[PDB]
Amino acid sequence: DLGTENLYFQSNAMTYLEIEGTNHLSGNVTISGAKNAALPLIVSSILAKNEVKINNVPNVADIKTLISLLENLGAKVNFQNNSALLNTNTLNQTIAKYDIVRKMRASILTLGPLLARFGHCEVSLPGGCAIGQRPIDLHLLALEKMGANIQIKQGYVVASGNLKGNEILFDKITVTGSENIIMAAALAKGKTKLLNVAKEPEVVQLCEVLKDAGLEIKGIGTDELEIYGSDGELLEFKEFSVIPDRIEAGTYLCAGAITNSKITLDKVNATHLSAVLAKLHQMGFETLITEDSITLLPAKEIKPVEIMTSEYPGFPTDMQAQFMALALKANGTSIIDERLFENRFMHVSELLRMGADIKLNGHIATIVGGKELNAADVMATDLRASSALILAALAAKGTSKVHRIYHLDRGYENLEEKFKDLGAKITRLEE
Amino acid sequence: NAMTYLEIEGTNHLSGNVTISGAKNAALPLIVSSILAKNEVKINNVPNVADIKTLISLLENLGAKVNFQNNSALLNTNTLNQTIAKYDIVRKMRASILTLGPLLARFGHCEVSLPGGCAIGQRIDLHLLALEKMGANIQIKQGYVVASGNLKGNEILFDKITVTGSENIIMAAALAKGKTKLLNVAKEPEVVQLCEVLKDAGLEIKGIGTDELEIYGSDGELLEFKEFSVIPDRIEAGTYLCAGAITNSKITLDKVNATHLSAVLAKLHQMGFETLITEDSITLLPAKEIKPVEIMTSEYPGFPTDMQAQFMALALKANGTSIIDERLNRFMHVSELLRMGADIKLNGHIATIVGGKELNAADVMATDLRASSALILAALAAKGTSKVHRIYHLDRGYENLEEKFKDLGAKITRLEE
Ligand SMILES: [Cl-]
Repeated sequence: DLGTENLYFQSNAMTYLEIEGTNHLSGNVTISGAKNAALPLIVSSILAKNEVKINNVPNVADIKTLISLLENLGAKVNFQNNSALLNTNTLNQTIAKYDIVRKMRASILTLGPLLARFGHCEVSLPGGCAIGQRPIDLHLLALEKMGANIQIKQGYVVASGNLKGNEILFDKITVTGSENIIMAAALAKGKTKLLNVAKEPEVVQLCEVLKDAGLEIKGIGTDELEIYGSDGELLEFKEFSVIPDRIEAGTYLCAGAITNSKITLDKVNATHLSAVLAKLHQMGFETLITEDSITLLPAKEIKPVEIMTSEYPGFPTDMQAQFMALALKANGTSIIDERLFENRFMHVSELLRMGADIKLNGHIATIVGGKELNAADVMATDLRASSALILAALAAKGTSKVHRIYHLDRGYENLEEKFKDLGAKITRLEE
Repeated sequence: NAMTYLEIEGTNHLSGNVTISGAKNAALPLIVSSILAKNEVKINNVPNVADIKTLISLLENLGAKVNFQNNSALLNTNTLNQTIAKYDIVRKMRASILTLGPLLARFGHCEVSLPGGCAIGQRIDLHLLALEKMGANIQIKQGYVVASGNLKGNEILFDKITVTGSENIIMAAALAKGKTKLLNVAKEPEVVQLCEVLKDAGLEIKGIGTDELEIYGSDGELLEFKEFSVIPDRIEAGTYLCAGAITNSKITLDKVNATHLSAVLAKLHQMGFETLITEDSITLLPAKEIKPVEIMTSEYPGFPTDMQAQFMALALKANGTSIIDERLNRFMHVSELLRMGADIKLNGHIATIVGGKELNAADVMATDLRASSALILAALAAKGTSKVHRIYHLDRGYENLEEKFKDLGAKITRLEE
């Protein structure tokens, strides 16, 4: 999911965003291709005997890193105008100790395809693996069910053996684990049956592409897949476009709502935002869909909302912060119920400095909307929190300053240009 | 000194007493807290496990004079010198980040290795943001944290309930300049003991046991510690209770605090097992029929996620359908129970157990401590002789685990793999 280290804290070379508030918005914003779909779709070219064409690919750091890793392993690549060309005919793995760190982070997606196609694969134990403990993120248990022999012998995890189909149960709903095992099953011998499979549109596209490429797969879109493996034979890929970034789209919608403004989104799929559109409706905003486009209409009054995060197709945790920001304008008390898994409320402290009335009680945030928000100097954290602070700034009185935008820039390309075209008064300055 | 495994015969019935050890998760922060003591600190009822020894040895490497025998430790950090703590025994230790707070606060800077911990993908760490709010300058070069600056009191909000974050910031606030206010603080008994010890040692602290603490920092002045015993290990206790329940047997636990297991005792009651408390001891009585249970994990004092697996194992003997609702892995033990004939179905984050079916013995691979506990329990109730491999997480969590089950009557034996 993430392609580099904790460079967030390195604030010697850095920039920040200055945003003036209380400006009505207007116009159109084109939604980019989903970063989380593109990553597994690029890793999937490991399964293609021919040239793979992929369109609507966001030009972000993680995409570039992945492409460069495949080049280092022999793949012939090209990437321009959000379109990539992949050919893994010459792909070969390198000696366990070559591109060490790059291969360790990408192993959550590449481990499966590489072990399946090439019969073996080595990944380095991260720092923090006490004698014995194997990485639980890799789905090592899953691959063992498919006949893989796994061992820890020189500071690395060494997987080997020919993969065969089997019934595999996911201990928890995992987007990357699903994608990693879907690609392993694709080349294994015989039929694989996956249970408790993530239903996210990103997983669905992966399956659709493989199906379109000749693989027998049933249950697409459900939590239970049946895959008839090609028994080592690579597939004939066909050109396709990466799906629109539903989170990015959700965030532009909240920008239109929090400023209580008419705006329109292009190159967007409403079917992937069901839960989000329903909540915007619960808050008084009418939605209007015309295939690849969505238009948001202002509300008479912004009404409070109750949100509980869950796995797709429920309300996405990746939109929780943007809705907390919008709930600040609602005429009444809102409630947001989150999962105690990876902070998730990093944006709260910074909103308090903008005069927000927010109280945390364990995993549940109570928002008392109505107060006028005041501008402030805020420190952004993850992508999620970063989106929320920009939204709050657009509705607050005065000029705000959003610092530490490292996670935001690695998540979205031309972010200023899009807000600028919608009429927002945003400018980047040197820290 | 190679890998070993456990061979367990499906027991018909247990009986006797089991003494509960001191909580490893309390002991770790309490040992790190001697960094805040100007004199000798005495700590009793300390479990003899790998993480305890490693931590003691880390403090020795930094200058502290130490000793550890018969579950009792002596700590004196009068000679604690440098705050450079970047070794590999420390890198692998998950609880080592607990030292960052005390060392930065007392000495003005420190270097510690990022724990990580087998995960490929990592977090922004919540400890680091918290210390920045207290004026600290943080930087990451290589896989180490370089912290510096003088700490000052401030109002700090925890983005999520975190046991170690709380402990780490409670110790930092203790020596910082001025008043600190902590919000959304974990209420676990482990955090509570830390606060009690510091209060007893002369620190002005209010709200102990609640989710909101108020700390008046001693502005660099160290505290006078008083001798104490680490609290009993509530998870270990919960696990011996499930052993007694899954074998539907009368057993008793000693050196245990029932107040720290209220949610767990309530569920055992919901399943037909009578509980009987007498001072520091609990006695479990068999049920006429084991009844199904509905469990939802939550923050203390609710049902602990650290007992969820042991209850899934017990639900296999219940006459009916049970439900366990978890936080999004936490169900790594499910696959191995299926090979013992269990009827368990996962639907996202909710497991449905259809108890009643007879469990059969099997050759299983344990994973984390949680899963490891569950497999031993299932083995005791299954028919035949099971074999539980990969017990490295179990041995680092409990000492003389065989000896305790043996004394309760279980047929368990350790063999070389
Ligand atoms: Cl108090």
